[PDB]
Amino acid sequence: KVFGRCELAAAMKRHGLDNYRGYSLGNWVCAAKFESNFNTQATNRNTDGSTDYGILQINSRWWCNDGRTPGSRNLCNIPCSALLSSDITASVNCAKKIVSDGNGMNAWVAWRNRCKGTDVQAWIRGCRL
Amino acid sequence: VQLQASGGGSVQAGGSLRLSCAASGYTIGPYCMGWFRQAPGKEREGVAAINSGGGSTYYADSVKGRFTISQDNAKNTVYLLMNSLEPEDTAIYYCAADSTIYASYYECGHGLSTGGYGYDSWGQGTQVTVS
Repeated sequence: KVFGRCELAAAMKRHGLDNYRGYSLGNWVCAAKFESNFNTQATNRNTDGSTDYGILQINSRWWCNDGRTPGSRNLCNIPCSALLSSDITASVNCAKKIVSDGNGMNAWVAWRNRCKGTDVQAWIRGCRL
Repeated sequence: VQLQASGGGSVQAGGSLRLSCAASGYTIGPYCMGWFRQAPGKEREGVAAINSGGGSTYYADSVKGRFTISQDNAKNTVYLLMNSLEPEDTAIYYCAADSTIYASYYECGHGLSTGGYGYDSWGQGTQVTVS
């Protein structure tokens, strides 16, 4: 599913991302924009055989299991396919685990380079939240 | 974390040396383990890096073909085999690590040419001298 900006903002708010770990809602919307362009089915293959999945491009060697890299971690305890669902629950729950381990949103380089320090509130402007 | 390394020393040009490094204080990471070096009076520079997850390796052009970085991710250790050493390789070598568990795939080689950006942990430095 390709979410609309405000549609995604509303879904993320319903799932408790607004101000989660000190990050206002716009941070999450901006991160999703630059990671997946709001497409839940976004995937990207890496040189080590791992794959990044979903709206927040979560990596399979650490956060989820896709069985393609035996011995890898599955810190979010979920099949990577769950991160491609039109229902963003799995992506949100995993993002919460990632952002709360001590590195904040810097875990998403795209967020650090394209969102950090900007007027992130602009991403939820004009939205019915 | 706390990085401790061993090995190195003095050797004649054309010789070989093998550096070892162990990280202590991690529970999940590190995400990256690498080697940097600093010649007398110069700024520190990257040498090689490796992704703890996956084992992808990265090297500075100055050492490609002569140096090989390897690891034991289960024990949070990293190694640097240095063959065909030359006088210009003389410097203080540093073991380094990036503790951030990135969400999306992150190439550990990025910090090699960006002044060690991302590498938050550093060893004390081990001398390597090539005559």
